[PDB]
Amino acid sequence: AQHAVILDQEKYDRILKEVPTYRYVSVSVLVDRLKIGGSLARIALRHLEKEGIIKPISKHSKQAIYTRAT
Amino acid sequence: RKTPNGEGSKTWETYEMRIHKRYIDLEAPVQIVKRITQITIEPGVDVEVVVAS
Amino acid sequence: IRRAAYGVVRYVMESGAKGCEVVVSGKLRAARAKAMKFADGFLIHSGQPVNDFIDT
Amino acid sequence: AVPSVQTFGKKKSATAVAHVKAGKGLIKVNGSPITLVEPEILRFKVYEPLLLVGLDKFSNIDIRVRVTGGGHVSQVYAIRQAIAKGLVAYHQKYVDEQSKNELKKAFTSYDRTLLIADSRRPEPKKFGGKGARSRFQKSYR
Amino acid sequence: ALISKKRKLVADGVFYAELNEFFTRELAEEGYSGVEVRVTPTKTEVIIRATRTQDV
Amino acid sequence: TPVTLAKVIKVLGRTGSRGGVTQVRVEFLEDTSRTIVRNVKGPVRENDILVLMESEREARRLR
Amino acid sequence: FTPVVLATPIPEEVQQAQTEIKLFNKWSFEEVEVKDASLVDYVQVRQPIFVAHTAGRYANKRFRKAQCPIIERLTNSLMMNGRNNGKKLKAVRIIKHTLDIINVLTDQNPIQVVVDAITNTGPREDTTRVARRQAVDVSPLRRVNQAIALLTIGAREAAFRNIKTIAETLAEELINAAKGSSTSYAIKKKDELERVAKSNR
Amino acid sequence: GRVRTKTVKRASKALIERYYPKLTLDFQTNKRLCDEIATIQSKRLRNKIAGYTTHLMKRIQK
Amino acid sequence: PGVSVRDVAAQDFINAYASFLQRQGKLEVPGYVDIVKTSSGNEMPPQDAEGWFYKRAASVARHIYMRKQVGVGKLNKLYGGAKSRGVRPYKHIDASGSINRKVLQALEKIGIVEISPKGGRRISENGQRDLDRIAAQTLEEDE
RNA sequence: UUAAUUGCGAUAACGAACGAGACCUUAACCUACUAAAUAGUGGUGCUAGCAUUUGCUGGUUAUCCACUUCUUAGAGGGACUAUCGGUUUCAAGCCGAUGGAAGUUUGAGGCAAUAACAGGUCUGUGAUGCCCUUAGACGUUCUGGGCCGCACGCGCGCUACACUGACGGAGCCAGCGAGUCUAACCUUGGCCGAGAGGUCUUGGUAAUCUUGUGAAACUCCGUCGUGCUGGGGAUAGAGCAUUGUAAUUAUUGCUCUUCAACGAGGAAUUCCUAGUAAGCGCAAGUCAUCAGCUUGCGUUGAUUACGUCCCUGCCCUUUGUACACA
Repeated sequence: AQHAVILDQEKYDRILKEVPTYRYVSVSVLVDRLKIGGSLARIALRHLEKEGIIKPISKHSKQAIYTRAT
Repeated sequence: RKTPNGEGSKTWETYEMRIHKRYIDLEAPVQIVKRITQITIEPGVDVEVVVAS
Repeated sequence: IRRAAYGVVRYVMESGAKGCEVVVSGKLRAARAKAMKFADGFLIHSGQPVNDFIDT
Repeated sequence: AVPSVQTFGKKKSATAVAHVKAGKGLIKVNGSPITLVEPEILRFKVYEPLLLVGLDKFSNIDIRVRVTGGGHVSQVYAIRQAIAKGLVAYHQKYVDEQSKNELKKAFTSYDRTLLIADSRRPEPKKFGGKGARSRFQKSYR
Repeated sequence: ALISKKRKLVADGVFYAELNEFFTRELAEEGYSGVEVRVTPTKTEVIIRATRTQDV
Repeated sequence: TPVTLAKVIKVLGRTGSRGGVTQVRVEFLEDTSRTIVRNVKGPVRENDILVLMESEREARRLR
Repeated sequence: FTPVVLATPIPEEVQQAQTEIKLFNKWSFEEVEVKDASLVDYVQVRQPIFVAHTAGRYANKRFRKAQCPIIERLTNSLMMNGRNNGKKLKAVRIIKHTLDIINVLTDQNPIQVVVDAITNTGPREDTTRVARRQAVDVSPLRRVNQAIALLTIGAREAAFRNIKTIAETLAEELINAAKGSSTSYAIKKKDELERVAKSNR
Repeated sequence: GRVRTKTVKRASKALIERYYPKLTLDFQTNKRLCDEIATIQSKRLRNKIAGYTTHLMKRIQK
Repeated sequence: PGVSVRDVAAQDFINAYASFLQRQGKLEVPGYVDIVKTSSGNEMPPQDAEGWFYKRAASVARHIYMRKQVGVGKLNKLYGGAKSRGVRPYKHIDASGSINRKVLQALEKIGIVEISPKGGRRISENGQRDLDRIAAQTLEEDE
């Protein structure tokens, strides 16, 4: 494919351990962990926000910023 | 463009004429208009009556 | 030209003008464009007082 | 027989006519509340005349702003100025010059367009250029 | 009528220019210092500012 | 890492091919009465502090 | 604190700005001081403001842009590489983001960390072409001017052909500049201009 | 470039040497003195002339 | 207590009126939908393509409300954007007619828009009622 | 000293003229005058919706009342470096602060000397000397062709090499124009159409209608995720329209498909100091049709000087010269 950007239901399990203990979370960080690429990074952020491991500080389109759950 | 031919630095003339319009609304009878319009004739300032109100 | 142009610049100055200018350009004295400029009094050149008082 | 003053504020071809009247607190722009101005960051430029003095001073008036001309930013700066100039013109006429002074040096302490329009205007375009200064490229050889 | 004033002043402006050049070409020998056009009800009065009128 | 802060007391025209450098007179904030002449690059008003990485060497015009 | 009512209901977060303090709507200019002398009276952190956008008559006479709030000076210097010339609304939105970014990681109130980045990325001795090079000192206004012009150029160059958006790059650059790293087109690019200086100094 | 020319600096000197009384160390009065006494063509020429008569009247009183 | 179309935000209103006009199967779809890009000067069709139309319908409803009377020409030159003419400079080519005409007809049949004198189209009294009802719900849904 | 042969002054010089300045247009200020159904506004009335108490948001160019804040153009007013402090023999001046719409000649132009070029134009001119042709015409008419032809080189441009982005939706605001009668203009509005564009009416000889030219960049929500990729849109293929006696060497527009170079550019070189550069589009000129051009206008709006002769030139004086088409 293109540097580990593949659709998976196991890297769901990889995400939901690796994403917490991040001081900062955004599309840029998710992709720069050689994970899910862009389209999949955004819908990962949206599901992590529904689940409530993420606190959204700002949610502007094109630049969504997030933090670890208190 | 200033020059009659093409040659020379590209200098441009902007000749600007002005036209001023005025707008009077009288409640005159038939008596006055046939004197006021027949008088007050001046060169360079052309006046028209819209006597159908 | 030097007689006719001085004859008319002297008429204009006597008529009651502040100044006059006559410029005669063209092939004067066997084929070479020469500007002979006969003037008396004061002639302004710049600003609107050109448009005000000066006639061309 | 009502306190009512018609003011305007402007920033580069943007005319914002404010109508500050004796009321409760109806501050509205093009028949919509100030809380909905097109640029959502310039929400705090239209608002700052209120946050400068306090909403307590606006607890007994109603303002209606009609904006025409310019662009989005021109129109926000026009509203801001029109509201501040409206409020000081009301306080001058219907309270006293004491409280007018108070909120004039309140408004001009925090730096201003705000009371009097920036003098700046666009310079006309001259030949042999794409603007007032920028000349076309020169071709020696 | 109907012709726009924006255009119609220029139209009778060009009338003056053609008049000035017609008399500047024809009546230039009996003197000439311009024309004037006064627009009246049922009349447009063109007045020649020329010298010796016994020949103009 | 000793960097010496010194306020300017007077500006003295401009040196260099162009007016890129301004010759200035500074007074050392630390252990004052010491007045030294120095070169700057950017625009200098008076009362402005410059950070010297050497308090020693004097300044000459840039012919 | 004193929640007033009007015929136009204003939200309480906006109503907590009236003379309370002027922030962005969260970043305070009480202040964690500039802390480095020579640049005090050259960084404006004394006049608090709501947005990083004034009409501004700051390029009027000479030193007037020293009395412009330093947040606007970043916001201004982010509009370069002229596909973004003008467009201050985009630039202030990027500034809003990068500030709440350098909050969410390494909080420190995201104005004093921006100020500290200006104090650290300022080239403090440079050279002049007099093919010779003569080492001269730097005016504190130019130390700010070039500190901004290194941070904001480094940011766009990092964010160019990348996934890291200008907000996150500028953010990372301001953090590593504040805490002297030499890993942000930063202290590295400044040391390169003080290295050519110490040759002739 | 706020240098006054001879056309104002001569008119001013003629004005003060004639009306030294009826000239009072104030532009706003000297402006209206020039309106009444002189036949100056432009409004802006008056303001420059009157502004320099005032400058001369302040200097003559030291 | 006097919430109108103007008292509520632009997008946050149109999105709730989009939900409402989709729940109701009352407003028509011209049938050529899925094969149009609502312009002469665009690249690709509307990305949603699940009847956007319910967003046009909503916005033409909200626009005709705020204005006095709107014609199809005003909607075309409104919705039309900058056309990339290839290597030539960008222009203004106005949006597609049929989409804006057939959505006005769809509002006319539903009873939102009324064929108005002076030409163009005004709002119906039923139109103002339905718009203001949604406009009140939108705000109190958050509150 | 000055933007300045602008001035203070010193003085075989004294007294003058031109140019600079002045002047004029223009862009900003005018809770002041003078008026506005071709500009608005606040009121009543006929009312629409949400509320229910009064209150909000609208409609009504032929329902009346009132004024002039906005807008328009008249006569004017205001700024003269005004006041204060510095500062030069305390002279012209200059610098700083304050007030003010405005403190650079207030911003920008127009006008613009003497002398000069063998600068361009005889293809703008019933401007013109001479020379050439004068009908098998070198006159102007008709048909078609060419000014567009392509190994290659150069100059102004436009589009881009993307994530500060593209695309889709929604949000949604200017300013200067121009526009038809015995003609075909600007063209609302409703229908047909995926288009482009057609139809049947309509307002405007125009602050009345086009037109608020609800322009684009821009804003927000979402779809693309570092790949010549959906960046880029060149070349080509086929079709549908419009203008035009005529579209082939494809006028232009529109639909689908074809997808090239281009990963920010070597030696060089251009323009620019504030509402300026730059981005963005808009209107006008030619115009039947054709703008990647120009003339103007606003929209968004920086960085960096506030300096100096280093380069390239300028102005004045001194000086050397074998130069004077210098």
